[PDB]
Formats: sequence, C-alpha cells, structure tokens
Amino acid sequence: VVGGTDADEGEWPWQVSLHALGQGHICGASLISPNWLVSAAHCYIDDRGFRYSDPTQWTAFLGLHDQSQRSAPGVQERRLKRIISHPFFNDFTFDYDIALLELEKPAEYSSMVRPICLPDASHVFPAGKAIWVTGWGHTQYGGTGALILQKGEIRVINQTTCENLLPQQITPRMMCVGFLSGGVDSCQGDSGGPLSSVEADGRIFQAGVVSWGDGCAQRNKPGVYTRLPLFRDWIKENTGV
Ligand SMILES: N=C(N)c1ccc(Oc2cc(C(=O)N[C@H]3CC[C@H](N)CC3)cc(Oc3ccc(C(=N)N)cc3)n2)cc1
Repeated sequence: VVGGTDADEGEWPWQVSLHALGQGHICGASLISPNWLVSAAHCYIDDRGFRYSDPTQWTAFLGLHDQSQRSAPGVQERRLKRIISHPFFNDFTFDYDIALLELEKPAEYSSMVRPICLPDASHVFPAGKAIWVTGWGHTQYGGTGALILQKGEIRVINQTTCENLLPQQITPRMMCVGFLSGGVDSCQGDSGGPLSSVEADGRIFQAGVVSWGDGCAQRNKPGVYTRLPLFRDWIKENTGV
C-alpha cells in the first residue's frame, strides 16, 4: 500500500497473509467463513521455477500484524487443501481475477480473526464511496514490502472514467478505486487482499479483490480491483458460504 498508515493491531481481522514455501509473503486474502478465503487467481499461476498453483506449497497466516512476528499470540497458521480459480480467469487480461482457498483446518474466530461480510449480488458500491485497502505489499512502486500491515483510504471511481484511463483493459468484472491524482494505491504484494467498505450500521463488507495496476499511486492510474457482488452466487455454489 502506497500513501497508507500502519493498521492498528487487529483492525482488519479478515486480512490474511499467504506465504509460498521458502518465499515469505506473496499475496493477501480475506477470511469469509471458518474454512474459506477469497484471493486473486493471478497469485496461483505456475512459473518455470515454482508451482504456485499447488495448494500444498502455501501457508495462510490469520490474525497477523507484523511479518517479522508470525508466531505472536493470536496468529493462526493454516495450510490449504484446495485452490479454486475462477474458470473464466484470463492470465493475459486478468479478467475474472478471483479464487477461493479452502483451509485444511478451520480458522478459530477470535478478536484477531473474524470473517468479512459478503455483499449480495444486487448491491452497488457507489462511485465516490470511501473504502479501505490493506496489505503487506510495497509501500512505493519498485519499493519494499511492509512488515506492519498497512491501510489506505481510496474511493470508487466511475466505470466510464476507469475504462477511459486504461483503454482496452477494463472489463465489467473490474473496478477502479483510488484517486485520479494518485497518492494512495495498492501495490505489489497487496494482490488478493480485500477492499473493506463500511456499510450502513458500521459492519464491513468486502467490495473487491486487489488485482492489478499500471505502476502504483501514479496520476490517472488508479488501482484495478475485481468486483465482489458479481461473484456472490459463484462463491455460494463452490463453498456453501
Ligand atoms: N497499483 C495497483 N493497485 C496494483 C495492484 C496489484 C499489483 O500486483 C500485480 C499486478 C500485476 C498486473 O497485472 N499488472 C498490470 C496489468 C496490465 C498489464 N498490461 C501491465 C501490468 C501483475 C503482478 O504480478 C504478479 C505477482 C505475483 C503473482 C503470483 N503470486 N503468481 C502473479 C503476478 N502483480 C500491482 C499494482
């Protein structure tokens, strides 16, 4: 996260860190039930030197605050049993950039580990609404990851504006969130994490999944996120949640 601040400890109890064996933190995810996380499909693609698509190569840390203190009280370590990438995910366009991760053993809810609420398929996160992005990704483009979880406030951008800022790249599954002036944005390593939106009674709903961007925090280049309402039924069908 660029232009963000240190989260308070336990402020985002749905935020999860995904470590690939021998590589440390790679992506974020969100806790949605005792057994399931939401993340980005692009995190789980094999490359010539590592099988990121193999669930056995991962470890999820729930209740984490500082990457250097992964054994702190309240942090829960879990392995993955399965990774369900959306069938329509396109690794070139990043359309349908969403995945479901099944924990090998259920998360134990606590003050530090709690699921985020999922929005109904008909819910619209309106243009202009303030929402939060969180993660341990880079704090500057080409920079370095954050040890302490970061948070940043960004706003939903009008879809027509989004499409015009990133020509031939924005599909209806995507949403731009940030500022045309730049300054605050997600970045490498924040992928897969949730956008958190404060709703009518203060409860937090997931608005989207960190997906991609052209650089980070640059003017006229807000981050691109996978929308969540569109996938409510897909999540229910594949997880029971
Ligand atoms: N500014 C933002 N809001 C932002 C958010 C998330 C980010 O993380 C990313 C993004 C992308 C990415 O797709 N970036 C652009 C897509 C459009 C292309 N024409 C140019 C590149 C690739 C990419 O590379 C990876 C990294 C890791 C994996 C993996 N774990 N398998 C895969 C791709 N990471 C970057 C920026």
